[PDB]
Amino acid sequence: NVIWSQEFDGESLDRNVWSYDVGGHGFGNGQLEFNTDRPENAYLRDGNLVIEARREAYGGNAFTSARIHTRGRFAFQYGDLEARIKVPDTSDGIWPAFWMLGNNFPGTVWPKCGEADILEIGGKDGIAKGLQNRQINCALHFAGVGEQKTSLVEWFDAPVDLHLDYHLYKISWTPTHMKFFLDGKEFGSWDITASEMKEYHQPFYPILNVAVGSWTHSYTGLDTPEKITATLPARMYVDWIRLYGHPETKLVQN
Ligand SMILES: [Ca+2]
Ligand SMILES: [Ca+2]
Repeated sequence: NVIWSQEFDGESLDRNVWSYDVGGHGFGNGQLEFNTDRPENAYLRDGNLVIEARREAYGGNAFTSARIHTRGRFAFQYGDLEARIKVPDTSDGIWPAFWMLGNNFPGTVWPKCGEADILEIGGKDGIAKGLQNRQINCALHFAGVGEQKTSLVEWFDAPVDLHLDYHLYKISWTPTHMKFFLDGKEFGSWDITASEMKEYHQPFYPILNVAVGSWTHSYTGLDTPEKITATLPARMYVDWIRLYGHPETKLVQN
């Protein structure tokens, strides 16, 4: 029961749904890319959203990409949100993500707003073990007991090379759980009923981005332009994002 979707069929990204996060300040992870609002980094073509990371001097950084979200235009609480994505070869450097934030961000500060990562790929462990094209994770980031940052992470070694084709990346979100799926199969699950997880019973909005690098202590382990070996340009193809409604779903389209 699709009740909301972006099919990415047009010639340009719909600014009446999408907003750009612009900057090269590192986004609290020591990221190297400058996320721009230009057509070179986010464009539509052949029924796809393309987010393109490039090795390119821009704004004082050595890479450009894009980070887009629907805050203010689309949010929901409970439902199945799924995206058909072909990720780029991450081959040491590239850090794509499909994730969500609570709809009270940024007024409510992170992570009290709550966060759910549906797909992340390109981690340091994946690099260390030669599983760059296979190892993924989902995650919950929130204010736990005593209102302090808590992180729950579930890793999964995918069976096939994910950058070779489109796959379906989904969250199933109910009043009791958040579950995460690859091609219909569950690889993560958490109960969200506990007193410290009330942040996960409000509307959330989706985010899509392709980051380049991080601090060494952060996701990729690769903190300088010279340590980025990945094939650039790197393109993430999104065929669509669809919300399958539940009885309890609330839609926010203001
Ligand atoms: Ca499409
Ligand atoms: Ca909490």
